[PDB]
Amino acid sequence: FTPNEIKNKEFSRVKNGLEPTEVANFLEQLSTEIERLKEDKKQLEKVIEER
Amino acid sequence: FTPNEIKNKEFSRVKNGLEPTEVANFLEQLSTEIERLKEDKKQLEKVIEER
Repeated sequence: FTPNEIKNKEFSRVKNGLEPTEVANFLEQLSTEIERLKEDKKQLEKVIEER
Repeated sequence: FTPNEIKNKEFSRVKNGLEPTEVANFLEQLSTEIERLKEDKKQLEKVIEER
């Protein structure tokens, strides 16, 4: 679930489906959250490796 | 982004849009990834606190 995968995530198109841009904007928020949590983990691992 | 916030997010419906179940299933996968990363952080924080 990398940002490039999430940001290039295609879904089947159907009659009466979900608004594509609303979904994309929410997926961007979730990808950003994942990326930030990974950064947070690396910072904690840095604290551990240096102590 | 709690699991229930992600799963309960509503999207408008439009003439031609994204398949709703495909989207729901992908959002569930992203929520799982987020929860796992939060758990990883908590584990690392506990290692640091225990010293």
